[PDB]
Amino acid sequence: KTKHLKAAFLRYCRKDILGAQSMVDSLFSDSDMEPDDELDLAVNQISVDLIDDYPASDPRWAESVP
Amino acid sequence: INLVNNAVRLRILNCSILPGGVHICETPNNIVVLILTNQTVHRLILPHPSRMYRSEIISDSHIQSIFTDIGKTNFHDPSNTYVIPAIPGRAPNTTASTAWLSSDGEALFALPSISGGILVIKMPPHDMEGLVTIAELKQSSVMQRLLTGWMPSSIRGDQGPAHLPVSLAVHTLDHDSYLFALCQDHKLRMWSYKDQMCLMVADMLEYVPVSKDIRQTAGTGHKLRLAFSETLGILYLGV
Repeated sequence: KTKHLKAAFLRYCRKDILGAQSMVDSLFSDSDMEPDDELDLAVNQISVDLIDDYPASDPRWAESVP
Repeated sequence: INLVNNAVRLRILNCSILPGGVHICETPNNIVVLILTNQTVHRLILPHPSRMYRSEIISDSHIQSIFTDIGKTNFHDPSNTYVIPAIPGRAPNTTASTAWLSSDGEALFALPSISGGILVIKMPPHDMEGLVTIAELKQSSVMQRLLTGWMPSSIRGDQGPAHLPVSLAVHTLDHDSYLFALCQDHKLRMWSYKDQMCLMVADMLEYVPVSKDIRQTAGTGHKLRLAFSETLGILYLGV
C-alpha cells in the first residue's frame, strides 16, 4: 500500500547518510508477504513508483534528508 | 469486485461433515469458521475484510479474498482442532448441530448426546492457552437430583431416544447462550448454557390440528430457525 512505499522512500533518505537503520527496515521487510507471483510484484510496484518520482520533480523521499 | 483466491476446498480425512455443521461468526477483527464433523470439531480464523486493507488506494484488480492466507493457518494446532470423545459422545446418525462464539471469544459446539441430552464442547479463546472443556445438558427433575443416591438407574427413566434433538439453534444474549432444541418428541426445549438448566418446554403439537397418529411417530423432519430484531429487542422462532 501507499504506507509501505512511503516507508521505503524514507529508508532511502537515511541510506545516503548511514546504512544500519535502513538495513533493519529491510530486515523488517522480511516481515513481508513472500509469495513470488504478485506480492513480490507489490514491492516491485514500489521500487518502480520511486524510480518514477526520482525522474519527476523533487522526489517524495526528500524532506527529512536534504 | 472480482476477488483473488476466493475459493478453498478443505478435506477432513476420515471425518464426514455434518448437515448444517458449518457456522460462521464475525468479530471486529476476524471471521471465524466453526466446523463440526462426525468425529471432530474445527475452528478457522481468517482476517476481517476491514483489517486486510489499510489504504484507500488499492487498484481493484488485486483485492484479495479472506481465504488468500488460509494456507498459513496451523490446522494441527490443538487450539483449532479437537476429537469428540466416544462417551458421553455424539448420538449415532444425528444431523442436528450448532456452533457459536461466546462473549469471551470461546468457540462452543453443541450436538445431540447418546443419552438424549445436548453435548457442548468448549474450546478456549484463540489467543489464550486453555484446555477443551465438555458439558452435557440434561433434563434432570429436582426430584431426580434429590433421589440421586437412593434408586438404581432402571427406575429413573433414562432419557429415551425420543428426547433426541432434530434441530438445534442458539441465541447469545449478554453473557449467556440460549440453546433451542426441537426434539423427536415434537417438543421445543430452551436451555441456559450458563445455568445448565432447561428454562422452557413447549409442545409443538398444541399448534397443529392433531391427528391421534402423530403423537406415536418420531418427528425426524422438523427444522428450527431463529431471527433476532436488535431494533425491537425481540427474538422470533420459525418452526
